[PDB]
Amino acid sequence: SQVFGVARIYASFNDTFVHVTDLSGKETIARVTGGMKVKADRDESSPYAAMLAAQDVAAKCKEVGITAVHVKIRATGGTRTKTPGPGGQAALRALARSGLRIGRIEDVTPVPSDSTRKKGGRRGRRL
Amino acid sequence: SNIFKLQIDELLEQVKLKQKHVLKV
Amino acid sequence: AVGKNKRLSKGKKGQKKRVVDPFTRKEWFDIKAPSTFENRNVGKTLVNKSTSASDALKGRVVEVCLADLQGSEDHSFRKIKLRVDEVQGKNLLTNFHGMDFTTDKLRSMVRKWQTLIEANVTVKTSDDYVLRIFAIAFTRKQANQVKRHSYAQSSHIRAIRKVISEILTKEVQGSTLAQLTSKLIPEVINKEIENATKDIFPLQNIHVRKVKLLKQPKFDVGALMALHGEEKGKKVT
Amino acid sequence: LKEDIHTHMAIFEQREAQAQEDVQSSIVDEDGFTLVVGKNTKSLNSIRKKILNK
Amino acid sequence: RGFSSNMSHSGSLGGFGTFEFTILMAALLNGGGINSNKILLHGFSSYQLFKGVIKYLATMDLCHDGHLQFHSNPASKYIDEGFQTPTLFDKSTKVNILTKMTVSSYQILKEYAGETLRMLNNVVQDQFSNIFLTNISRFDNLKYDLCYDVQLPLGNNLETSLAATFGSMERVKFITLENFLAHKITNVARYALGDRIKYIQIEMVGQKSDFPITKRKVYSNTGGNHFNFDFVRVKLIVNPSECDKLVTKGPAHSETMSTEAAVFKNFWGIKSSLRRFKDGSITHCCVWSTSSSEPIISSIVNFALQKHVSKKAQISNETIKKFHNFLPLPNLPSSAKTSVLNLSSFFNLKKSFDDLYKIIFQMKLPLSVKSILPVGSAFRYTSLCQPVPFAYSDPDFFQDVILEFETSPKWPDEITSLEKAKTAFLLKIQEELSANSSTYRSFFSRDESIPYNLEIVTLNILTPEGYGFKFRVLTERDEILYLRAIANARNELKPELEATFLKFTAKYLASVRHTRTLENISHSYQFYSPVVRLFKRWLDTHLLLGHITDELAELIAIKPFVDPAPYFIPGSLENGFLKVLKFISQWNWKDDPLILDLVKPESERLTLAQYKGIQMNFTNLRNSDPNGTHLQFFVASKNDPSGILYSSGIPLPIATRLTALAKVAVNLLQTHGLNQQTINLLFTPGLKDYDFVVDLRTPIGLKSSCGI
RNA sequence: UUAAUAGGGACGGUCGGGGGCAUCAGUAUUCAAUUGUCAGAGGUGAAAUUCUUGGAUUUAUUGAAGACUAACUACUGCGAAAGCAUUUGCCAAGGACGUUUUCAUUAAUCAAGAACGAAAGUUAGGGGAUCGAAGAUGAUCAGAUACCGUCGUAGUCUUAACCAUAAACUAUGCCGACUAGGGAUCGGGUGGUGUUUUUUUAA
Repeated sequence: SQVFGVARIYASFNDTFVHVTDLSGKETIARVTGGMKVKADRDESSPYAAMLAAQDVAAKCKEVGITAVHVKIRATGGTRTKTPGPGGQAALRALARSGLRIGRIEDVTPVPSDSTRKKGGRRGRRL
Repeated sequence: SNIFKLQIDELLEQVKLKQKHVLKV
Repeated sequence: AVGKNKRLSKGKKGQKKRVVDPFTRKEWFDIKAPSTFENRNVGKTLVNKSTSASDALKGRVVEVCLADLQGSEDHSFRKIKLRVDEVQGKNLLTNFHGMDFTTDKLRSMVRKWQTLIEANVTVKTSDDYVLRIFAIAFTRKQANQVKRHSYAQSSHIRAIRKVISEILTKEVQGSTLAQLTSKLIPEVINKEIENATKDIFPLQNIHVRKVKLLKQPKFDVGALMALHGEEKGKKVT
Repeated sequence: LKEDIHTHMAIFEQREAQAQEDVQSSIVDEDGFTLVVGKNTKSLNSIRKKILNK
Repeated sequence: RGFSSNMSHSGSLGGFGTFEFTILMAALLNGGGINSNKILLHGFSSYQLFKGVIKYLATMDLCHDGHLQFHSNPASKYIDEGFQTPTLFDKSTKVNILTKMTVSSYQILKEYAGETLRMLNNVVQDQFSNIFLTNISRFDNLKYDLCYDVQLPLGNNLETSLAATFGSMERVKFITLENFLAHKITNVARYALGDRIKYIQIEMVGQKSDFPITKRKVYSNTGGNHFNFDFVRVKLIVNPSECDKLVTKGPAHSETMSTEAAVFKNFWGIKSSLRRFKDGSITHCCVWSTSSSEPIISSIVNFALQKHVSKKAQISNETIKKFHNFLPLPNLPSSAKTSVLNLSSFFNLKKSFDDLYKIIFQMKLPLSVKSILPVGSAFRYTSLCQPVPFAYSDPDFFQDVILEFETSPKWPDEITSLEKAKTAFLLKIQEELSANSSTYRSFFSRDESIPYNLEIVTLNILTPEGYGFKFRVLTERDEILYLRAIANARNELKPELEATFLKFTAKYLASVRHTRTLENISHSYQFYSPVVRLFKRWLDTHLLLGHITDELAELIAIKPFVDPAPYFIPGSLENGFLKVLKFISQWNWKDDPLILDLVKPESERLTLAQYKGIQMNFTNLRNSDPNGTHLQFFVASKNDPSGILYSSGIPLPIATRLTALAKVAVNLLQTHGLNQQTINLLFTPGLKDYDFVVDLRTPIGLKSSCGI
């Protein structure tokens, strides 16, 4: 009676993607982002945008039949931060509020054993 | 390959017809 | 940014109207796990109805925690990839594809003031499944040890790594994958490692990190059916 | 079987214990030569056979 | 291969003769490729010239997709288009040289060339004798999986209906009724069976080609100058994967009934109908019933031929039925309806073991369990009688299983203490198994198979589903202690001690490997399990299993499968069993070793280095034992490189019986064709040559308690 | 004549992210194939070029290319310095320790000259994933976020030679003797001891 989905969360600096799919991940069930639900670019990464996107998919999730989801949150990774930002957690918070049962939570951020040189340069970046 | 080649030759000579019957017919 | 003040973009010119609900055609498909796993029920998936549905099913890989499959929280730190191989009446027969842990427990296990030992081997099973094993080992201090750290000399590391390679090779070569997966679940492989490496140096947190399936032989439905333990239709009266 | 097994191990452990003490007891010949016994060695019969083998 | 230049539409296999063989050379020697490049060069030797045509015929298709053209009087070029018939056009003469070559025979030709090309490319093993010095044409049964003789009606002329079917149009197409009728059988038989078969041959038995000067046409005793044949024999090469399919799949349903559906519904008639399945597909299919006495192919040909060829036709293959009946019939539900390829009884056994498998692991013991390995006959699908719940009179009821624990340094250093320590571990396994799982019953028994090791005690568990399992404990120290005994033993006693070690590894070490390969190897060889069981039955009738270990009977029985050359892989019970008897008859075990590649059909294949090493072993043993008194059968593989592991201790008299009986059985088949009387002889023991014979009767009948 | 708490040489068990030649693994970046889905994706303090309905961004199964060894990583290790972090093998070299083995002053300082010599740069091939002087281009609104965004040449890598410069720092010639205590670490060796180990394969 309990069909399980897979809610993949990608929380970037400038946007948050809420992605729900089947257990395999081959077939997409519903996709929303902060850009969908906001009118300005500066607020794509805002936690408010994450909650609206998460609610949108969850209503879609209850349409399709899916009642539970396994969460695999991630950040940009690679040469950048390895931890999801506040948009990622806020999307996780909304999914609980939608009522969908959360099966398992894991961080799947790409962690390089070896990384190409970052774009910042010697002096640094994010001034 | 040389083992096979010699094996070919043994088969030919064993089954080779006796030329005397060629003259007879 | 969906506001009106947002700049108009070129891509907006050509938009495909939403007239077709995607999910009218998708038909639900149920997945089952090999008999090696206690809980065979591992959920369901969806594919577009045959115009076929089978081709998209075959080659599909699903990753799942053993804790669900074995019904015990002792396996919460491990996941199994299972690949679809045969389709029968919406029941998707899958086979083992790989194994790994989650990221968090790997990070938890790596600590300071100790040496990391990692050994990898490429080896094939008796049934011609070529696979790659990764085993991870950590140094520990004795009960009466006073030194803060428990570093091991490179000679010990090489001596241990050799012992890791031989045991991993021996287990894989003298076993089938179905037998191999049967060994992975009880974590027996780790226990012979810690006995085998007992004399060289005391170790802790012995685990087989990653299992990769590099190559596969010709598919055999008969063997697949045996691993999982045909049907007449219904008359249209 | 339970009794037969129990008696047999009880006897064997006593004999094994005695053998291990004998080897690692600083054996010295009549003329003051100290025999060598490696650690974990359990039986003097084993030490002899190593010499015969090698 | 029994191939000739004679006509094939009549029914005899042939149409490819020497001048077909030579003219293919000359056509290839001036080209043959799609780019009209030479495939064979005039400087090639005999070996290269022969290899090219065998490779050329094996891979290029000349019948359905593609044909070859050449100029006798201009480079030969391979065209992609095909005429749907074997064609080698000659533009200079406007003559197709493969006109006499039939479609059905061509596939068998293409198969034979391909399988030889694989042998020709083989470098590990010499294949000269198989390629050229082995006649497969002696027996039709050994070549062809199933043979059916069809007795046509009114056979001093064929029935008016059958003669009417010939008609005038087909006289133009096919000059003689024999040519047409043979074609009629092939289409209906091919179409009826479809994927169930690989190759089909129709032979007009008793056809003559020479007649006296005083007469105008050939005269058959049944024919009466009307039809030059006695009866038709339908011979098949079955496909084991789908030979036993219950339902013959067909075209899918459509709003308008399609042409393929038209030919579908008409052909099977009332047997044709429409069905649905779990997948939701709606397809026209017909459903048959499985039986333990005959295959599904028996019903299809009988119904297909009768409906289309002649309603009075008599179709019979009793030789299959006798062999099927000789296999014991298990006492399970719907045993009679169960197919001989069904291993349902075997799957039920390991499921009960899996229930016990989970129990033993969670149980707490002083030493953690390394693994529990089933090593039984029913686990490898070779038990003569299929497992039956609560049928404990069966000799194979109690199934051996190997239990191994984590390596520990506390194992006793002495053999008797070690084995007694093993019983103590088993004694625990009995104890809290009884407490936690009372539904399981248990008892202890002693084992004396290993000589001079009398402390072995095995735990017999009577499983609630009704199966018995025997457990013995394996430990690393056990192997080296035997080596210690051999080293310490006196020089005169060392040959005796190594024999004790040989039996130990045969049960504990090599036994595990034997199941692992054979169990995996058994699947694609679907008919290996029935033939080895029937083969084992034949040994028991002649009082030979008592001296032959169970594993040797399996290794001898798998040779036709792993090494089918010059024949094909067995696809029927009789073809495989007679192949096993044929091999034993012609096996010269004193000078010829038996070595098998226990691998799947085309890694773990024997390489050149491994091959020569085993050959070196055989010469060394035969140097010390030329007459073979000590050792007779040299059976080796990757599991057993020594080659003496499963063939030691057999008395020389018994070893000669296996070859002597096999020889007479082959001679009996030659003198008298395969028929009910001959088979009954093959499975009854003479019992007269023995010096003295003692008869015994048990107080009660054991057949019911054996699950038969 | 000693055989320098001078030295050289030897022998042995070790020891090292010392070096050269091959070899293996490893995620990550970019690109490509297939695949489910769909409106924006990206980026900033905020925005504009840019890619995107021929499906962008992301999901999943893979493959290819070039770099490169995270976490373990420490007031720890090696090397004359510059510098050196995946596995395995080959080749030669070396510090320290032990030696009841060996030559017997063979040593210290120092010109020219010679070798190596971070990064950057020059000449002629290969490669060119990432970053990226220069150049082009968008925005030029708001002072903590005030100089960012895209494309991106030379370069970043390697082969055969030049260039020989750094806060190339103890901001500090070299060799030798003497002038305070304490415990932490690394390599070697010595004695004791009791825990982990372990047993007639070897170690």
